[PDB]
Formats: sequence, structure tokens, C-alpha cells
Amino acid sequence: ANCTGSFDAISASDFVANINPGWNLGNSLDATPNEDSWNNPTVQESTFDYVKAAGFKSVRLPVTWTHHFTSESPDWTVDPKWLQRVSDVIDMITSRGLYTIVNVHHDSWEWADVTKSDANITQIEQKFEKLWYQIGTKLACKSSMVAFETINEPPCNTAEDGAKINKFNEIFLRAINRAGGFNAKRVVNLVGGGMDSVKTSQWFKTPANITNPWALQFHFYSPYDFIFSAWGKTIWGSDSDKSELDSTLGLLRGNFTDVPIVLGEFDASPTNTEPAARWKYHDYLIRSTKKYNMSPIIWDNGLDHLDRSSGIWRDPVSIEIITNGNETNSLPDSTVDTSAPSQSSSAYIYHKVGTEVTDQTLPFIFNDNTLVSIQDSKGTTLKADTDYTVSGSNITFPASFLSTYYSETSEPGLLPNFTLKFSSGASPVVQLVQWDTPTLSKTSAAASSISGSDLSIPITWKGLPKLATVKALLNNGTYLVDDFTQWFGPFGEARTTYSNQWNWDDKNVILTQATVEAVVAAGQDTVFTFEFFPRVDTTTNTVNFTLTV
Ligand SMILES: *[C@@H]1O[C@H](CO)[C@@H](O[C@@H]2O[C@H](CO)[C@@H](O[C@@H]3O[C@H](CO[C@H]4O[C@H](CO[C@H]5O[C@H](CO)[C@@H](O)[C@H](O)[C@@H]5O)[C@@H](O)[C@H](O[C@H]5O[C@H](CO)[C@@H](O)[C@H](O)[C@@H]5O)[C@@H]4O)[C@@H](O)[C@H](O)[C@@H]3O)[C@H](O)[C@H]2NC(C)=O)[C@H](O)[C@H]1NC(C)=O
Ligand SMILES: *[C@@H]1O[C@H](CO)[C@@H](O[C@@H]2O[C@H](CO)[C@@H](O[C@@H]3O[C@H](CO)[C@@H](O)[C@H](O[C@H]4O[C@H](CO)[C@@H](O)[C@H](O)[C@@H]4O[C@H]4O[C@H](CO)[C@@H](O)[C@H](O)[C@@H]4O)[C@@H]3O)[C@H](O)[C@H]2NC(C)=O)[C@H](O)[C@H]1NC(C)=O
Ligand SMILES: *[C@@H]1O[C@H](CO)[C@@H](O[C@@H]2O[C@H](CO)[C@@H](O[C@@H]3O[C@H](CO)[C@@H](O)[C@H](O[C@H]4O[C@H](CO)[C@@H](O)[C@H](O)[C@@H]4O)[C@@H]3O)[C@H](O)[C@H]2NC(C)=O)[C@H](O)[C@H]1NC(C)=O
Ligand SMILES: OC[C@H]1O[C@@H](O[C@H]2[C@H](O)[C@@H](O)[C@H](O)O[C@@H]2CO[C@H]2OC[C@@H](O)[C@H](O)[C@H]2O)[C@H](O)[C@@H](O)[C@@H]1O
Ligand SMILES: *[C@@H]1O[C@H](CO)[C@@H](O)[C@H](O)[C@H]1NC(C)=O
Ligand SMILES: *[C@@H]1O[C@H](CO)[C@@H](O)[C@H](O)[C@H]1NC(C)=O
Ligand SMILES: *[C@@H]1O[C@H](CO)[C@@H](O)[C@H](O)[C@H]1NC(C)=O
Ligand SMILES: *[C@H]1O[C@H](CO)[C@@H](O)[C@H](O)[C@@H]1O
Repeated sequence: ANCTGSFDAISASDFVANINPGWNLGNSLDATPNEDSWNNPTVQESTFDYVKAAGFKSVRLPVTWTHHFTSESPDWTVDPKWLQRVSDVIDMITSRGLYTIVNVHHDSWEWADVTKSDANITQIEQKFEKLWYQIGTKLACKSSMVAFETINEPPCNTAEDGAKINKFNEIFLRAINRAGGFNAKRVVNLVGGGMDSVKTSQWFKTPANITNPWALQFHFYSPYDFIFSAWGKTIWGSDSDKSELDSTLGLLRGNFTDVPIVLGEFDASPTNTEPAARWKYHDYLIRSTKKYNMSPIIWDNGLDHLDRSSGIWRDPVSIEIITNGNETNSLPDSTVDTSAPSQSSSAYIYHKVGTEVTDQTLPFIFNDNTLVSIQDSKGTTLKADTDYTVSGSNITFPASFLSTYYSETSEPGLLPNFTLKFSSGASPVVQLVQWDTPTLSKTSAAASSISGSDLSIPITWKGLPKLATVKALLNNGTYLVDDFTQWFGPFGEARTTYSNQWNWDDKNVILTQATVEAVVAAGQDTVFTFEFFPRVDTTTNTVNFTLTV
């Protein structure tokens, strides 16, 4: 490829500086087999208007090439129509002033997996170089506002596998420069094993005689328990929570001191996380990435944050924290003690159906900001010191005010929410929820009979239509899975993990098929306790389902 225009070379130091913060076009060009094969529609350019409008400077563009080869060995030719769509998407992003990073995505485990026992590594190395040569040529003439990323979370388990990770970086660089254009001065992102901080710290080595301006990219989905909703962990924000996060990011930067560091994916998704812990986590992540000179990019698979169809951010409180990292935000407080028998969150006004309406006190972490005003989701501004009262970290709400939203007999569900405008930082939102214990359409079932697939139990949600976690106990008292949760406190013992074991939708609570075969295998009746928010205790806001055997 030959390029007719000019190219403003940018340094890796400057590139990462100007991309902060970023957002992912998730489950789009990375979907399999086609871009709308998963949860997302055909990509539309308006989406990038929203990303710009919400304050992001850059867009990371994951692309799965696995299903877009028109020839096999040797040529391994990629469809020109796909290369054209990828090229056009990059144009939509840059032409709205957003920086771009494009990659080879789920090819990482679909065919580029070197840890698999039968992996033809010579055929992998060829197919990778054939691929980046074709990507390189088509994008060879793109402005410096486009960067190339080697490969997404590449499987890696050994020091021996890590050298194969570094080789992926070399094959990639030799292909992109042989493709010509502006690529010899294009910014690139090299990767380590699994894009894990430690695997990269343990095994990553910089390619010898490298000439492209380059930065390092890693992903952060830690701590596993809170981020993935495992073992009943529904709280984050303790001093140990903070030290462990700061420790993970600090040992990476300590290994790679003068290297620009891109945090390519991160997400405490509003789908599964409790809001106050979620907002505390993103605040301390942005705070951490700034301390270690790292530019973050949030993962958004289309459902976690931006609704592309409306321009509405589902979690606008988060978005403001990442897009204005130079401000101190005051956040609602929440339980962070792993041994507490009750859990609270200042992101909610909870009221139980059939109880008297009482005053509600929500502790906030003001962080030297002052409260300016409060606004409900119906447009009325609340009257200070009559409709709500501040005392230090407490923000107290009169029963007479709250009765103007719910009663002892009013319907259960989500009520309006309060948006609290502070002197600086993001403006957190408190959600009023009228809640009762949900009821299920079934209370027991023969594991044998319900076998086949996942077990859907229709549920009457009452309040928050989210499932918090599930307890799993055999009849003789042994835990169904993961014995080690016995050290996880009143809300963690015998609890199971989101998606793997339990799930939910609009009309059901879901036990995955794998859970049932753990009950069938255990061979004794198992009590599953579905738990919901608020977790006022381990028993009130719960409902039992038993699998007989
Ligand atoms: C969903 O189902 C739940 C279980 O089916 C049900 O919870 C049960 O509720 C009843 C009624 O209140 C409780 O009965 C009360 O129990 C106490 C003594 O309880 C303590 O000891 C029992 C018995 O332990 C012995 O047997 C087990 C056999 O599995 C052996 O391991 C053990 O070594 C003993 O020999 C024990 O089950 C209890 O343990 C529960 O609570 C502890 C402490 O929090 C947890 O660590 C543990 O996970 C477990 O949940 C308990 O320590 C007695 O004094 C009272 O008079 C009364 O009889 C049951 O204890 C309780 N059972 C369980 C397994 O929780 C829920 O009510 C129901 N929920 C809904 C919404 O319907
Ligand atoms: C405070 O209270 C207010 C209520 O007054 C809350 O505001 C509502 O928030 C929700 C979530 O942000 C929002 O619902 C979306 O509104 C749009 C209608 O204008 C729709 O575009 C959208 O549907 C998509 O999103 C759903 C939930 O996110 C998906 O379940 C659904 O399938 C839709 O997704 C389709 O399209 C996407 C495109 O990417 C694709 O991935 C999917 O496959 C699918 O095809 C929602 O209905 C409400 O509109 C908001 N209401 C108002 C008045 O603005 C606010 O969130 C509260 N704050 C809290 C709780 O913190
Ligand atoms: C560059 O990165 C590498 C890789 O991340 C990093 O080396 C790692 O350092 C950490 C600590 O900095 C080591 O973790 C220790 O591991 C052993 C077990 O192997 C334990 O003895 C230690 O635990 C102590 O403290 C714990 C706190 O929870 C307690 O559990 C315990 O009681 C102990 O007192 C500790 O966790 C880790 O093993 C190494 N990894 C390797 C492969 O060497 C290195 O420090 C980084 N360098 C720089 C300059 O940043
Ligand atoms: O729900 C729509 C599709 O979701 C797919 O899961 C996506 C998630 O939405 C995304 O947030 C997450 O980061 O990636 C997965 C993609 O799944 C793949 O992840 C990497 C590999 O290790 C996994 O084996 C692989 O499955 C889901 O895969 C689809 O089934 C849904 O249509
Ligand atoms: C591995 O791939 C190479 C290159 O495509 C091919 O020539 C070779 O036959 C394959 N080897 C095995 C053992 O499958
Ligand atoms: C905050 O609220 C708690 C419980 O409502 C109370 O014990 C504490 O003294 C309050 N602090 C104030 C009002 O400054
Ligand atoms: C409970 O039953 C399981 C079934 O496999 C068995 O392995 C376990 O040892 C039993 N333990 C107790 C304490 O009854
Ligand atoms: C948070 O506050 C609630 C009251 O709203 C308590 O029930 C809980 O124990 C925690 O202190």
C-alpha cells in the first residue's frame, strides 16, 4: 500500500495521554460470526456521537476475524468486504475526533490458542502473520489517531507459553511494517499472557530492535469475587479491598516503569454489581490508574453502560467518574465488612411492604464537597432542611417526605430515584425501592425430571428484579460446590457464582444445567436459597427451592 497524504507522528507517551478515558464498542465487530450476531444491532455512527458527548476521548474497537476468511492455507485471505467495514468503522471514530485502537479479538482462543495440546503452532504463526499483513495494508494509510493492538487476552499458562506470547508481538510487528504505509511510525499496543498483570510482569519481554512507538496493554477484572458476583460477595470498599487493587496495579508499573500503560478493559457492570460498591470501585480504579500513569478504557458490551439505541447511559454516575478523573466525587456509603450480618447501601432508600414509613439516614463520604441540591426523577427539586436534612456524613430523609412516594400498602417495585447534586464530582443517584420477599412458581423438583437444560423457575419479583446470590447446601450439610466459601462470612458460606451456577431474566430465576448435574451427582436433596436486595439478613428477603434426587 502507498499513502498520498501526510502523517502527524505521535509518541506513545502522548498517544496514551490523549486517549484517557476510553470506551469499548463491545460485542460488535467482535461478535461471531457477524457483527450483529450477538446482542448488538448493526453499528451506527450515532453511537460515537454519544461516546464523544459523554466525555470519552477514544474508542477501542474489538474485531473477531475468525469467521471472515475466504481462503484457508496458505493465502488465509480476509474478505475485502469485512476489511472495508472495519476500515469504515475506524473512519467514523476518528472523524468524530476519537482516538482508536483496533485488534484481533476472539481469534485469541478460537484458533490462536497456543496452550491447547493439539495447537499447530507453525500454522498459527502463519495464519496470524497472514492476517496482520492484510489488516496492516488496508489500514496502512490511517492517521496516527489509529493504533494497532496485537491480540486479545491470549491464553497463556507457562513460562514456555509466555515466549510464544512474545513471539506473537514480533510476528505482528514484522507484518505491520512489511505492509508499509504509515505503520512504521504508527502507535501500537503489545500484550502479555492472558493480558494479566502478573503473567505480563512474569513473562513479557520487549521485542528486540523495535522501532514502532509502543505501549503496553493489560485488562483488569479483579477482585474476581465482586466483579464476577461469586461466593455471595456483594460489597466492595474496605481498606483491604483498596490495598489489594492498588497492589495489583503497582507491581505492574513497578516492572515497566517508563512504558505507557493502557488499561484496555474494565467493568463492574451495573447488570450484576450493587451500585454503591460499584461507584466506590470505579472511583478507586480511576484514582489508581492516575497514580500509576495508566489510561483506562471501560468495557461495555452494549448492555452494561451505553444504550446505543437511545444515547441513555444506564449508569451515568459511573460515566462521570471516569470522564472527570480530576474531580473528587462524594459517594454513597455501603457495608464493606466481610463478617457483618446485615448489608446497607446509601445508593438505596429501602422500605419493606407492610411496615410503617420511617425516617431514613444514608451515610455519604463527602470528601470535602458540599451538597448543593437534590432532584428526583419526576423533575421536582427537593426543599432543603424540610424535605431532607444534612448532618455531617449523614443525609436524613423525613418520613412525611418519603410517604409522598410509598406507603404501607403501595405496590412493590422501583419508585422514583433521587439525584444529588454536589459542589464537585459526579452526582450520585439514590434509588427508592418498595420491596417484599419474592415468590416462586415451584418450591421443589426432581433433578431427574428437570434435567436436560438450565432450570428456569418463574418468579414474582418484588422490588429490585435482580438476583443477589444463591446459597447451595446438600441435605447432609456439605456445600454443593466450593467448600472454601466457609471462610466467606454470613453472606458467603455455601454461596455460588453468577452465570456459572445461577442466573436470572425477567420472568424466572435460573439454575444452570451444570448446577443440576452437581445435584444429580451429589446424590442427596439440595436446598437452593435465592437471595435478593436488600440483604438485610441471611433469611428474610430469600426464597427456597429444593432439588430432589
Ligand atoms: C430455607 O431453608 C432453610 C433450611 O432448609 C431454613 O433454615 C432453617 O430454619 C430453621 C427454622 O428456624 C432452623 O431451625 C432452628 O435451628 C436451631 C439450630 O440451628 C443450628 O443448627 C442447625 C442444625 O445443625 C445440625 O445438623 C446439621 C445438618 O445439616 C449438621 O451439619 C450440624 O453439624 C448439626 O448437627 C444448622 O442447620 C443451622 O445452621 C444454619 O445456620 C448456620 C448459622 O448461621 C449457618 O452457618 C448454616 O449455613 C445454616 O444455615 C444452625 O446453626 C434451633 O435452635 C432452633 O430451634 C430451630 O430449630 C434451621 O437451623 C435452618 N436451617 C438451615 C440449614 O439454615 C430457612 O428458614 C428457609 N428460608 C425460607 C425463607 O423459607
Ligand atoms: C432513575 O430512574 C429512571 C426512571 O425514571 C431510570 O431511567 C431509566 O433507565 C433505563 C436504563 O437506563 C432506561 O431504559 C432504556 O430506555 C430506552 C427507551 O428510551 C431503551 O432504549 C432501552 O432498551 C434497551 O435497554 C434495556 C435495558 O438497558 C435492555 O434490556 C433492552 O433489551 C434494550 O436493549 C435493546 O437495544 C440494545 C442496543 O444496544 C441491544 O443491546 C439489545 O439487544 C436490545 O435490542 C431501555 O428501556 C429508561 O428509559 C430510563 N428512563 C428514563 C425516563 O430515562 C434510571 O436508570 C434510574 N437510575 C438508576 C436506577 O440508577
Ligand atoms: C514485578 O512483578 C512481579 C510479579 O507480579 C513481582 O513479584 C511478586 O511479588 C509479590 C509481592 O510483591 C510476591 O508475593 C509474595 O509471595 C509469597 C508466596 O509466593 C509470599 O511469601 C508473600 O506473602 C506475604 O505477604 C502476604 C500478604 O498477603 C501474606 O499472605 C503472607 O503472610 C506473606 O507474609 C507474597 O504474597 C510474589 O510471589 C512475586 N512473584 C514472583 C513470581 O516472584 C515483583 O515484586 C514486581 N517487581 C516490582 C519492582 O514491582
Ligand atoms: O449475551 C450476548 C452474547 O454474550 C456473549 O458473551 C460475551 C459477553 O457479552 C462479553 O461481555 C464478554 O466479555 O465476552 C463474552 C464472549 O464470550 C467469549 O469470551 C471469551 C471466551 O473465553 C469465551 O469462551 C467466549 O464465550 C456470549 O458468548 C454469547 O453467547 C451471547 O450471544
Ligand atoms: C501444521 O500447519 C502447517 C502449516 O499450515 C502444515 O503444513 C502442516 O501440515 C501442519 N502440521 C500438522 C502436524 O498438522
Ligand atoms: C448519623 O446517623 C447515625 C444513625 O442514624 C447516628 O448514630 C449518628 O450519630 C449520626 N451522626 C450525625 C447525625 O452527625
Ligand atoms: C455428605 O454427602 C456427600 C455426598 O457425596 C459426602 O461426600 C460427604 O462426605 C457427606 N458428608 C457429611 C458430613 O455427611
Ligand atoms: C445499614 O443500615 C441499615 C438500616 O437502614 C441496617 O439494617 C444495616 O445493618 C446497616 O447498618
